[PDB]
Amino acid sequence: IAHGDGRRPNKQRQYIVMKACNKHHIGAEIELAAADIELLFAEKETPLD
Amino acid sequence: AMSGPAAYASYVVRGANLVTAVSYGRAMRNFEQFMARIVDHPNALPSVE
Repeated sequence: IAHGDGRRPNKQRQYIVMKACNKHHIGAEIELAAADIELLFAEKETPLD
Repeated sequence: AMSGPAAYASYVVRGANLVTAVSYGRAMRNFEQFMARIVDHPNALPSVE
């Protein structure tokens, strides 16, 4: 605000603001059975397989 | 010299045994003959031929 008072005149002002980035790390764990893995690779032809 | 079959007989769990094999844990040889005698001819005495 431009004043006409007895103090020194108003000077323009800059403020240096330093914004950073916080990182957040998430892991979801999954178990798969070893007999469930083994018949994914296996060859199958009968309608029960 | 003799004359027999050339291949194995094939038994496979098809669409009606496969429901009772999964769900009940019991299957049966030739479901189609058991169903065609209990409900289709319930009074048919066991004859040989």
